[PDB]
Amino acid sequence: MTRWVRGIFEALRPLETLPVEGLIRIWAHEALRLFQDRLVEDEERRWTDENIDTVALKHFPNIDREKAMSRPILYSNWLSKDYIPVDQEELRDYVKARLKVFYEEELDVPLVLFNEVLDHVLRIDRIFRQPQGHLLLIGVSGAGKTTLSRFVAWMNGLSVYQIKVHRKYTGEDFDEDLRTVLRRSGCKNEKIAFIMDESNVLDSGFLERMNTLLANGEVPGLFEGDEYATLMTQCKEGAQKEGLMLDSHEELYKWFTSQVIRNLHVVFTMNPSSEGLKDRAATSPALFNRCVLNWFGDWSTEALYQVGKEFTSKMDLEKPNYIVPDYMPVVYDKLPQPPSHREAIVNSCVFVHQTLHQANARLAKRGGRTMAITPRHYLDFINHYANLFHEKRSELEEQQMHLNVGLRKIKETVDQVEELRRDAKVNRSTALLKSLSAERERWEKTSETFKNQMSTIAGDCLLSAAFIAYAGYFDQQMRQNLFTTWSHHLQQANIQFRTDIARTEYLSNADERLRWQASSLPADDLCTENAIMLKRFNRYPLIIDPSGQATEFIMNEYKDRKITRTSFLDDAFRKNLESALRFGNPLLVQDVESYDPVLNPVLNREVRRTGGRVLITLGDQDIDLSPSFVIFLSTRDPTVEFPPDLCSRVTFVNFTVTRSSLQSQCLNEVLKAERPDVDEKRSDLLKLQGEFQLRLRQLEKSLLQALNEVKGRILDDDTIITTLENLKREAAEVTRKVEETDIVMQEVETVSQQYLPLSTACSSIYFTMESLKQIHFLYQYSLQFFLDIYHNVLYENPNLK
Amino acid sequence: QDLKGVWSELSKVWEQIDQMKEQPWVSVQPRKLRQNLDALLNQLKSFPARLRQYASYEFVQRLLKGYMKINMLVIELKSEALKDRHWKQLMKRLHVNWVVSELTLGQIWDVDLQKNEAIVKDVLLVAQGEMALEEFLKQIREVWNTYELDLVNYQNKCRLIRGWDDLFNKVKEHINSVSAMKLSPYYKVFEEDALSWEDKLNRIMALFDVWIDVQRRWVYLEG
Ligand SMILES: Nc1ncnc2c1ncn2[C@@H]1O[C@H](COP(=O)(O)OP(=O)(O)NP(=O)(O)O)[C@@H](O)[C@H]1O
Repeated sequence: MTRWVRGIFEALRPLETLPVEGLIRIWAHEALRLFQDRLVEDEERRWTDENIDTVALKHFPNIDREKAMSRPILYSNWLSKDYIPVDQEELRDYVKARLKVFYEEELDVPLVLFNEVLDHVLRIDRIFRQPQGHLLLIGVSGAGKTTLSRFVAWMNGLSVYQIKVHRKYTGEDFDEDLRTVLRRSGCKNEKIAFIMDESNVLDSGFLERMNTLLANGEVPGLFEGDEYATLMTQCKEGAQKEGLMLDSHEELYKWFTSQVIRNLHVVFTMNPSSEGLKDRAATSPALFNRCVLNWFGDWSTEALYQVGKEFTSKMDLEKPNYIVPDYMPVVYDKLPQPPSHREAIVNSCVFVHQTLHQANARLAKRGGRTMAITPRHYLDFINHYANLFHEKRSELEEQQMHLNVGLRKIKETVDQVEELRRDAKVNRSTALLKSLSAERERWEKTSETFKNQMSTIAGDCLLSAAFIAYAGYFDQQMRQNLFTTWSHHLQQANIQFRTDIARTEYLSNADERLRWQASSLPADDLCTENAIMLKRFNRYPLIIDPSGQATEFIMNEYKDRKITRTSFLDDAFRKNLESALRFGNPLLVQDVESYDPVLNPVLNREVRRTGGRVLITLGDQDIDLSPSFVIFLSTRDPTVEFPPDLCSRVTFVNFTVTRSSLQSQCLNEVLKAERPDVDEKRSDLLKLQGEFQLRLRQLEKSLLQALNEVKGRILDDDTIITTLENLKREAAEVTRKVEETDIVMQEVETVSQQYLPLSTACSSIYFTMESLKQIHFLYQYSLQFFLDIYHNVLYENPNLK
Repeated sequence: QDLKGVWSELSKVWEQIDQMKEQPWVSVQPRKLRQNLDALLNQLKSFPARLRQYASYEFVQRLLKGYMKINMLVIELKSEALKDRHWKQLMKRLHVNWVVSELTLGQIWDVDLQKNEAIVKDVLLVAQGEMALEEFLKQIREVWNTYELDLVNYQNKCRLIRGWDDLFNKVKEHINSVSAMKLSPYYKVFEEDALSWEDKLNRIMALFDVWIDVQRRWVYLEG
């Protein structure tokens, strides 16, 4: 109620006069800004919306509601010197311009303005304008808090102060930090936004010193001693600067307290009440009462749609021939209609997030271990989609340009042999031409295929981009289920995508897979997908590997970069992390089950730029982020429940054996051991992707190398056709297999379903052997045990002879 | 006759652009540059519609738009990380013979920073890494030039050293950090200096590891 009175008072103070309806409007605005913000559920907000109107019209009869209180109520001070109502569009334009300025001023990361973030900007600004205005932003991990607070603080000129808690950071250090910020805010009259985060608010012992500041603006006992004399001197100097002559120490201290009320603000940032393990649990209700609480929530369908459109607008997702489907599935009810290709693609990009949320909820329903899904997952997905789209389009354009160059050189060679026919070498030139033209025709059809590949690129990248971003924690079966759901939804929207996509093949060249297998990579579909996730990651990865193979894989891959091993449990962990961040060597950190919170900004990449010095806070220190730094978090425990704070800051990579993973491994082993012809026809079905065509045109590279090396010596024997015949064979061969890609697929399906009960029996047997632990402590058997049993049963079986 | 009008109204914009380009590179403040460029763009937006059809107006507007776009790289080029060596690297890779004292904003502007953004990004990345290593060595130098061995009186016979745990922890941290710095890709520039400190750091350990022992036994024997 006192905050309500203060809000109306600050609204009315610069105003010379008002009508009654403007007073009612300010009253309703303060009601919404004090009560509707803290609410979590949308229907509660609707109830508050209706009840404000009801109370107003009950106690202010004969005042017309339309003029007095319109639903889009906004008050702002940026447009005009007075705190008066403003329209949505003008504020949108101003904030957009200032945000585009903010991009190239303090932090170079795009920040989309959607309907549910402009409101938070206005709320944060409002609490900044009030006296003793402290904000408590509570909401899902990510979503803008610690980025909107910094943004509005920059806009309003408030120098941002953030506490840097070290180990052995006694209460005296917090006392000294509070002394410094209080001296700056009160004596020097420098507005400060005192930002505090749950990471550095791990200890609740120091958060009750802050309650006195929040409630009164002065914390007695801070400046006791000679510090009182120095603060009195500086305070009287500041008062003289402001033009007030004060003598008594009590009056000077009161004026200092008033200045601290006016200037210093506190911005707490918290996650919802999932921090039961912390000493806070639910933090004290006094802290909730002292601050103004703001529920950030999670991005709705419209927010995802808008933050997707303005991140994928630079991409060329335009198709003039996009036939809209007769009945489309929609997540965004306000999609433009009839939707275009860009609109449909962004709607599908939001379908990815919605289906992933539904899948995680379903996994929670069946008792499985769920993982928090946050807006940063969507941002990472969109970034991966953009990078992958650019990469694949660049590759295809390069190949098409090279083939056009090849056609030019083929025509040049045709001209050369025609010149040589102007001149018994001459007779066999009729044969070489008969080869050359054929090759030309072949290359022409190849060019035509590239056009079709263009038409298929966009959706394909989508179905891969999501896979790199979202389905990293899930098991193989749910990975495939999610991929099938996404593919079906893309098919429903008439977005063109490859029918038989291989994720592991579409995202990696065979040289990279060979290099990984040269390293300690167990060669499986799940393991190859995970290895790809360790290559195309924007956020640092979390490797859940009970076997321990993946740590050795990472170590062997990055040995050239001098990667070093560390663990959280190690005493010399923080200093090793400091060295790795300072110098840029890659790092692997093990046993992240005991995750230290000091790594929170490092995973979030919260670089603070000052001149050429790019600082990041770690404990007491502010260390210089070297460009080369990369960190890989690791977990030998596969049974872990990470906080939602860490999930948004890291991408998961699960090297865990499950029923379907072992089933697939065993089935592949049987197909390799007992029906090697089907193994060849299966590996050849995943080589009709990039491998064989890449080799087919890499032979054209050597052809064109040895095609223009001519000074009339092309007909040394009129037997250059051999080099042109070596490409005549393989083409037809890789044209046969492309034609025989449905017969082979059906054949491998029919032959693999035959050997499937053996695979299910294998998975059941191994998981029973794993279950044997809780019968007796000695009954412990590794997966190497079962795989050695299977090698004996398949290869060293005398009964099969 | 409208050619005269567009040329006369674009002449002032050309004078201001050239006056900005003539500014020496040392005195450039990129934020003030953005303010001036925004003023110029808003001035250009107010021309009559008849003038706007011409190709010269479009060319000048595109030019100012490009300067705004590369203002980010201009800010990054005022980074304190860049040194004489990094300016030499930029000169060599971009094939330009600049003079750092005599460099002007216009010479950097007319050099295709937009096309060559990859080279600029690489050089400033190397500059950031070397700045990190340099400031780490600065921290070592300041700390060990300002470190005093605390002394506490012992039975009015002498003053024995206190704080062995802190001293050895700091020495261990610095030795480990220098050993990790030896692995850095940007280490070759500072190598000799690092080696010097390594020697001193080892000597410091090689002293105090002995010293505490010579203290402890003596104290014991004294007792
Ligand atoms: N509206 C937005 N548009 C685009 N990117 C955004 C937006 N809001 C936040 N981000 C990005 O999301 C990432 C994390 O945002 P941030 O709000 O700082 O996380 P957080 O809420 O502080 N997590 P935590 O501090 O542990 O509570 C950063 O890379 C931001 O740039």
